[PDB]
Amino acid sequence: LEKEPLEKFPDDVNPVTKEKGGPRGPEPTRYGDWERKGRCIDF
Amino acid sequence: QYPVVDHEFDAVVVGAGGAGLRAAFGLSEAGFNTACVTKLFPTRSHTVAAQGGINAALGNMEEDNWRWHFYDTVKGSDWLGDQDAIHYMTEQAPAAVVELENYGMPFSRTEDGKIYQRAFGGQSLKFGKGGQAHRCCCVADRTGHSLLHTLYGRSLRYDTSYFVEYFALDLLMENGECRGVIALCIEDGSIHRIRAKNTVVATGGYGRTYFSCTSAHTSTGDGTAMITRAGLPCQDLEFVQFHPTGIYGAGCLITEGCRGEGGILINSQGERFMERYAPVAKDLASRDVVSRSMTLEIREGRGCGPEKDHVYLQLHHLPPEQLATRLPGISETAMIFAGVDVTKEPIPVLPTVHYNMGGIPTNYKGQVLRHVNGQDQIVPGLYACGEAACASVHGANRLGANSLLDLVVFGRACALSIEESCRPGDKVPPIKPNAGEESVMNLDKLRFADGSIRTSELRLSMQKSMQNHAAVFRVGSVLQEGCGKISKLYGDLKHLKTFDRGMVWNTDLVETLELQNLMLCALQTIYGAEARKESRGAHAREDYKVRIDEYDYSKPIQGQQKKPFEEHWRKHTLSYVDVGTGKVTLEYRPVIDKTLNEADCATVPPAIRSY
Ligand SMILES: *Cc1cc2c(cc1C)nc1c(=O)[nH]c(=O)nc-1n2C[C@H](O)[C@H](O)[C@H](O)COP(=O)(O)OP(=O)(O)OC[C@H]1O[C@@H](n2cnc3c(N)ncnc32)[C@H](O)[C@@H]1O
Ligand code: NA
Ligand code: NA
Repeated sequence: LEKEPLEKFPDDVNPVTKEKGGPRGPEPTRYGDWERKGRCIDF
Repeated sequence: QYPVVDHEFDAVVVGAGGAGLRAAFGLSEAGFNTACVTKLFPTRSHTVAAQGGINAALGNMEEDNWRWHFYDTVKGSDWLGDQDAIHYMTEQAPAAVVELENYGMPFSRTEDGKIYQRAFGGQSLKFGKGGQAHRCCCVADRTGHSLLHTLYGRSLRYDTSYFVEYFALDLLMENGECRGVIALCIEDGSIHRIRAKNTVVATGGYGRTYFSCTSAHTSTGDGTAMITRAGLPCQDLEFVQFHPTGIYGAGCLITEGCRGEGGILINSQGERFMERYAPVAKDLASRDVVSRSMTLEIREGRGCGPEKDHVYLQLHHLPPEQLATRLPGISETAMIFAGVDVTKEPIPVLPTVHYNMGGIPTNYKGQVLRHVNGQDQIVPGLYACGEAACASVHGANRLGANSLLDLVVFGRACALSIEESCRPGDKVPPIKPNAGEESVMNLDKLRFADGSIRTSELRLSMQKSMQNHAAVFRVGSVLQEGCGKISKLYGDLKHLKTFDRGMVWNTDLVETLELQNLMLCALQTIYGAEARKESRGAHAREDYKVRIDEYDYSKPIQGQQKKPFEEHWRKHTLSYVDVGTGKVTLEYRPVIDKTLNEADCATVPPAIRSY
């Protein structure tokens, strides 16, 4: 994640969900597929 | 004459992706002297790109039940999935994920210390009636990378023998049993006969039969092709899963969120064409509808670009702040993969292959099948797993996050089957002194080929033909035209020209072998699609729009005449090729409806497809 990196969380703990060691930045499944930086990884 | 080196192992695994590594690790951990033959370095296998999820009914976020995952997978398969293999996979998934965690894969965790799980892939609770399930597990943003490093790393202490940058050419078959594999050492050009009592084919997919796919150029169906060259059937090769919006020239898919955030699809006339095909839902229509609509735009002459072969996804009307905050990273992705500035220009996109449901037919134990006089039979000594196989857990349509799962479950199954039937050090069957000679003859013919057609030109012609005749839009006349074209291109293999005659790192030669393999996969895909006169899962025909089962499952079964096997389509396609002539032969075998234990997991009868 060079120019537009996904937000890394303190202690790798998502402050909203408390997930530890999971996906950074916005929730990858929020549009129904699995997105990273606008790429669809899986669906 | 070529330097020919013979090796002897207990087992040989062809492939070092998630499936092959799971099998090789399992065999080595159990004490089998195991070779793993891989054309790529293990951690460069396509599995490394699988950043997302793996499904397992752990029940950490709510009550779950693996039988509900079974149901979702059967329904998703559109009743072409074999319910015994689906039972096996879904019942094993919770244990498989916990095993991987124990081996060192750091699955993300809830506050309470359980593996965190997400809703994904339309999965449900309570046999479709319980709302959304949350059973999709992951590691940070790198699940597949973590899987490969975990299994590859753990195998090293058990002394798995890796043959890296070796290209498997053919199976060593003798009297209907597999006795190993013959392979090319790509670095030095030598030929290696790797004898073993059991062989596992885990070579991945064949997406590169098409013009746009999500895999790298090395996903060329090589294991499929080895099976075809042995006279063994491939299965369900017409069932290819597409996504509507892959970046033209790259194959990188972009999220439906681009349209959810307000992006729109445009054709060469500047029109928002989804308003025509889906007046209500527009660009947020279903993926199947968007894929079909984009394909018709291109077919009917409204494609964009010099070759009118894609359409546009427009985002530059959205305020840049929204793009940056709602779709962080899309600018970087569009620049990297398309050289496009999304604030100024649209992203060129077209439907793109993502997954191959079809492949080498197996039973639920990973044993490869032949089909003789209407009877399934295992091929002694031969196994397959992962995307190269067709167990078939996915039937006519793979569910999201089930593809990483199949790798670990069926790679493990192959190892377990071998362990249950054999012991380390069992006598390795011998091979005839000239075993493999036809593979060497073919290699030599390509190495000194001096025809008139470049490998890359023939490959591109095949890929374009598959994209234009055998992709999302399927109708008889077009499929029949495509069949003729692929058959003509198969004949053109005899006119190839190669440039490199050397023995050191002759990748020109490897690319030509891969083209031969791709062409065998393409032939079987398109002829199977032409023959299958129905719509099921990923195979949608304009001229046969209905799923054709042994009954009309939209109506009560009482009083219907059940259709003879030969009069319905709820059956697997088996394809064969006479490699010398290109002649394709199709046969069919029943779908397995029985589970492994009906009291534990009931067969799910076919039901109408819900949209
Ligand atoms: C393409 C893709 C797929 C994918 C994904 C993202 C992308 C970009 N994300 C996924 C996800 O988040 N969750 C999921 O459940 N699935 C996802 N997928 C699908 C999944 O990743 C793939 O289906 C899966 O990884 C396939 O694994 P498999 O082990 O079957 O295959 P592979 O990783 O491609 O490895 C193939 C190996 O075979 C060797 N090989 C191939 N041909 C030869 C020859 N001729 N000789 C020797 N070795 C050969 C390759 O070297 C490789 O090691
Ligand atoms: Na593999
Ligand atoms: Na497959």
